[PDB]
Amino acid sequence: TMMSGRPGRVPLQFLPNEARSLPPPKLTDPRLVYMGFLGYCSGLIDNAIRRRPVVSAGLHRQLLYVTSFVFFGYYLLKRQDYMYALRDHDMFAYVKSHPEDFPEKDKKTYGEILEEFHPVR
Amino acid sequence: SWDKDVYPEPPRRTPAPAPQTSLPNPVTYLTKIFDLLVDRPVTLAREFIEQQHAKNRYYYYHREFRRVPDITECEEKDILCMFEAEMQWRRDYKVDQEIVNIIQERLKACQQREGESYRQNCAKELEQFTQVSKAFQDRYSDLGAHYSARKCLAKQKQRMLAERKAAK
Repeated sequence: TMMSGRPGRVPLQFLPNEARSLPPPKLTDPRLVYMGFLGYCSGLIDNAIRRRPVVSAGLHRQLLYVTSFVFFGYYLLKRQDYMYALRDHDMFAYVKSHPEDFPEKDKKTYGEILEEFHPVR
Repeated sequence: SWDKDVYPEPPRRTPAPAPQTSLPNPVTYLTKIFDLLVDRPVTLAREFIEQQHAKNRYYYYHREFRRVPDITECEEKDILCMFEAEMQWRRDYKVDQEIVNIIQERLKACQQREGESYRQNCAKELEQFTQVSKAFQDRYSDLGAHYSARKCLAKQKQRMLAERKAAK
C-alpha cells in the first residue's frame, strides 16, 4: 500500500541510487548513538544471562554488538530519510500538478475575521 | 526620588506649636532624646554608606520596547506576527495593571491623609479610580485564565457590535 507501487521502484532494493543525492546521516547523529547504546545494552544483557561479569567481561563481544548495531543503524537511518524525502517529493509534485485541489486561500487579518468571544464568568 | 506628578501629595499644612501651659511637654524632650541617640547615628551611618556608594557609581537603564504590529494587522496563522503582537499585548496588560495600581495607591493614601473628611476630600481620586477600573474591566475582565490578544480583540468587536446595535 502507499509507496509499495511507486513507479520505478526496483524490487528488493534497500537504498536506491536516487538516495545518494540526499545528505548521508552524520556519524554523530543522535539516532545512531542510540543504536550504539542499544548494542551496549545488548552486550550487558548477554553477560548477565551467561552469568559473566556484566560490565567488564567480553569487551570484544560488546564491541561487536555496538559496531553491528551502529552499522545497521546507519543504513536504516539512510533508508528512513530517503523514504521521507520521497514522500515529500511526491506530495509537492502532486500539489503542483493539481492546483484546483489545493487552492491558495485569501488571507484575512484578525481585524477582518470575526471570532465570537465567550466570557469566562 | 519619586515623581510628584505621578504620585501627587497635597501640600503639607502643619499648625505651629502654640503652648498655653507652663508644664514641660514630654514629647519635645523625648523627641530630642530620640534625635540625639538614634537619628544622629543613623544619619552618620547613611552618610558613610552614601560616600561609599558615590566612590563607585554605576548606572542601570530602563529598557525600551519599540511598538510592533498589533494582532489586528496580523494575518491568520501567521505565528511570527501573532507571537510578536501577543507579547506586546501581554506587556500592555502588565502596564495597565501597574497604572491601576498607581491610582489605587493614590486612593489609599488620600483615605489615610484626609482623615475623618475622607468621604468628601477624596472624591477626585475615587472618580479617577472609577474611570480606570471601568476601562480596565471592559478591556481585560472575563477573558479568562488563557487570556490572549485574540480573545480581547473578540471582546472589543462584540462591544462595538453592541454599540452599533444601540445606534440602531
